[PDB]
Amino acid sequence: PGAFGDIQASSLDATDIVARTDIRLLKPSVKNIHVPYTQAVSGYEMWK
Amino acid sequence: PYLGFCPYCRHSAPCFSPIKIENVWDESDDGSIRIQVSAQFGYNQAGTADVTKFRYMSFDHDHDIKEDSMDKIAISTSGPCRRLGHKGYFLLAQCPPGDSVTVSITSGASENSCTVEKKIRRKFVGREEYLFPPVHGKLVKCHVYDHLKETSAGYITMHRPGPHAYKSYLEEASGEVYIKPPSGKNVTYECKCGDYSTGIVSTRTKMNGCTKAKQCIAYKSDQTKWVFNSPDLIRHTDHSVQGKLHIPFRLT
Amino acid sequence: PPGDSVTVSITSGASENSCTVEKKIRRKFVGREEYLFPPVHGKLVKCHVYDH
Amino acid sequence: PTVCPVPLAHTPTVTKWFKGITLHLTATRPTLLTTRKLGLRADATAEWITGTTSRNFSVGREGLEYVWGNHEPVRVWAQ
Amino acid sequence: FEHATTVPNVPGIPYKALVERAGYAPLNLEITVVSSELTPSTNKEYVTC
Amino acid sequence: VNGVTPGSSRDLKVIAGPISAAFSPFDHKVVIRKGLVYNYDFPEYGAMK
Amino acid sequence: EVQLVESGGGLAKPGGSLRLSCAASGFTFSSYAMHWVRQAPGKGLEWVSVISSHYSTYYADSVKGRFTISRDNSKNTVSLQVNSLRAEDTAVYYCAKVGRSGYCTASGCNALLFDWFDVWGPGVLVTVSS
Amino acid sequence: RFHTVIPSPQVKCCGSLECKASSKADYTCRVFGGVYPFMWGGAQCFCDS
Amino acid sequence: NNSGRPLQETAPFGCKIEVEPLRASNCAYGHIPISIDIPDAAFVRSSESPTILEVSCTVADCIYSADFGGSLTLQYKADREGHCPVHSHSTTAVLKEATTHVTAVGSITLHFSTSSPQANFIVSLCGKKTTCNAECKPPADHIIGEPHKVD
Amino acid sequence: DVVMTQSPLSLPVTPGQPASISCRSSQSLVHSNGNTSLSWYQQKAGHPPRLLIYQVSNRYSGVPDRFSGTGAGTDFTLTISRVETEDVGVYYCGQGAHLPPAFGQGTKVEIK
Repeated sequence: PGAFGDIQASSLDATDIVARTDIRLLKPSVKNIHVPYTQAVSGYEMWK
Repeated sequence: PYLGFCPYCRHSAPCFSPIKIENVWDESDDGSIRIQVSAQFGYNQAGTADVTKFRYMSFDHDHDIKEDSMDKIAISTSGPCRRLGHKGYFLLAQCPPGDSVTVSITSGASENSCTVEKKIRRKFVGREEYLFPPVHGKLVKCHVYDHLKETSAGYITMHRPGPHAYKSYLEEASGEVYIKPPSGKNVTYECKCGDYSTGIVSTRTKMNGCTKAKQCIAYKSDQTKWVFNSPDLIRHTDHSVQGKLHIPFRLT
Repeated sequence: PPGDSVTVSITSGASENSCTVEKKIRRKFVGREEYLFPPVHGKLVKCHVYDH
Repeated sequence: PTVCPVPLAHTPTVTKWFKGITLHLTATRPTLLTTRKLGLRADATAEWITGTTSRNFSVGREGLEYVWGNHEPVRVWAQ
Repeated sequence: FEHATTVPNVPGIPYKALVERAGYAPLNLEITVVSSELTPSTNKEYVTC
Repeated sequence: VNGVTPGSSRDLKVIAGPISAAFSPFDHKVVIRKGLVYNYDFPEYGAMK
Repeated sequence: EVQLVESGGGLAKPGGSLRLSCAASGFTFSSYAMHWVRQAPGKGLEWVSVISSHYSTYYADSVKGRFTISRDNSKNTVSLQVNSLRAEDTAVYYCAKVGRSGYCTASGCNALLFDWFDVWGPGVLVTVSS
Repeated sequence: RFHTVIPSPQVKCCGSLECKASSKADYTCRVFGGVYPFMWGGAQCFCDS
Repeated sequence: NNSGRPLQETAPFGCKIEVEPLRASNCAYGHIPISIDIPDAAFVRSSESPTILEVSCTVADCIYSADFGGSLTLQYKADREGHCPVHSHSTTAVLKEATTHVTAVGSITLHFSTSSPQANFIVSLCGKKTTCNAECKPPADHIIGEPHKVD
Repeated sequence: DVVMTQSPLSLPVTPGQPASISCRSSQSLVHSNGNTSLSWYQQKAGHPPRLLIYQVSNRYSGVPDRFSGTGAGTDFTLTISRVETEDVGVYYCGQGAHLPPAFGQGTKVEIK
């Protein structure tokens, strides 16, 4: 995660996308419905 | 036309608007910006194409689909943004540099806005900075979002809307829970008030064993529409892919 | 919004009367991390705001 | 006085070695990391970081304490 | 009976000992410093703002 | 923990201390601001600068 | 008091049609699956059909393509339209309410599949003859 | 750049749910207990616990 | 502007500063000489504690870490079923259990934490002693988020 | 389809003495909850059937205590501890855990 090639696939249209981005969901805290989560930056952008 | 939970409404607080942004793209070399809100654009009340107006979600317990015109939507990041195009779910506009993007509808004195953070930076193409494309210069390869409405950068998946509860449907009287569906709409209801119970009522109906209004839920079965896979809706039981719509303004 | 001076203006039609005074108003925040806006999800911490 | 909502930064990744840590940090915005030793000498340091980076910190037997953004303090003790 | 020892000032840690009287059965004795509070006496000089 | 004051629980009497090594994180004079504490050598009362 | 009245039966010709109605009272009508059962003279009963509180309709194999169960929750009734009548359709038809419509487990709470019929109407006679 | 798609959430708000296994890129799922979530009425559930 | 970092991050010994009243909480430093007048009724006449006829100690795999990284087993023959108190008589090894139910015959497994590479200490059960002898390996991990229970 | 069989088809009885009706299913009738969907009904001449037992052991309200239900798996029994004159009629076991619901052919109970 957080580095180049963090997400990979054989092709743009290939459906076998594999990624390891260190996404972890967080327990909801606010009364209202929503999904909290945290994640590493896109390592593609980091390389860019 | 779903309504969802914008992090920044008009005043200070997160709240529910029909024009929440959820995601933004800013990769076009011209700085053209493509926005997706829960609202629609270029369609009339039944959904048929009509450029001058748009339809969106209602702020009422009947929660039908309401409408307005293009002349009262505005886009602004640091200063006002010039709209370039619109296609159903999607917008595209030129914006000055800034740290966040704001979509605002001004239905007279009814102002409803959503703002979302995005560090839009003035970008350029070539080996030198420049404020504007000069009149004279070399012609080089670039990529700009195609202003044409009928292009396609991809597709997005839509599903049947899930349950959408309300409280005007419910009521507490003499320690008994009643339902009050609006006129002529078969409204499905359920709860355990003790043992579990479910059905559909089209008229004011009483419930047995139900001591508190918070114990039950009622909502109309609106399966005649498709909604985006938004993260601020409780989906239907069967979340099968049921529609795809094109992502306009392909980065050509 | 953040700025270097504050301006009050009355627009009595074309009768424009304004006063401007310097004040380095800086976008401030609370906590141990800067942020543009109060996020939807996060910890609930002590603050002091002017009562509306 | 009242309450405010404040973000929680990305939880860092601990990469470890003989008497010490290497915290891998990601923060889109200036966020404050503050650490201090748990012995006689605090040797506390505080600094604001942006982007993504990594910081090596020596941990003694007495231990080390670190606070990342608004997350609660975290304690450690070397072997 | 009286028993004396010297625990380490570390909050929350158990410290165990076995008090052994002359003929009676040995008795366990465990101590945790659940909390500590080092408070001095202070006087208010003034306020400023 | 002074070697004098006893703690009591209904049958148990105990006496603690004094500390092996005295310590205080606070210097002689401190400043309080919204729960934050600083070891600042503030000027004495009446000695405004 | 919980009550079911049946109506609409009588004499009929084979190949004909008739609509039966069952009006219910004394309970939350919308909250339960309604059943039509049958017993012709001298035989045991015979389950015919059910309509769920979600308007989900199930039928016995012998009644496919001819019997249609429907319901209106507003006026608290369940009806059975019968088409292509024949001789062995002659029977007393009973409108039946389950004492319980489903149960709840840790995976959720479920629909029509029941444990017992608590209420039966007096039943209405249909006689198909030439 | 990955686009992080978050499907619409689900509540079995007095039963029990389990996180199944999918084949999506970097798929992640988790279960939470007492939430009692509000969307636009102020309640989307019975059995707040 | 130039206040600097307040004491909530600067005070050594990792102890938390709190106001109204000003104080430092949970501050680990030094040692407390503590003396307790135990009530006599707490004790029990040794004629009632279950006199173990024999005990043999066998140290299992042990690792000298901050946590209870070691374990052992005591094979015991006793005369009566009771509640023997167990203790370690070394300053470099501390048990996890304090008292264990004891039968006429059996074996009890115990957990302990030590700082020495060699575990050659003394254990008492209902008073009587036994030497536990073994080698404790270096810790596999470089940490635990838990203070060293032994110096 | 679940086949339900009752025995005996005819059960002459005497007031004051016990009697029993036996019931067999072709399949198990346990739910995911563990509750078993077998129910015993009595039908009098000219009257709709009236539930006696549900959830094989549980007695319905107002039913006399002399009625009882036992069994497991596919084998079940309804026991009258002390037959009365009003107890004559046709007794049926039925199930609801499988679609379509299936009922036993019924046993006629009459005074010897």
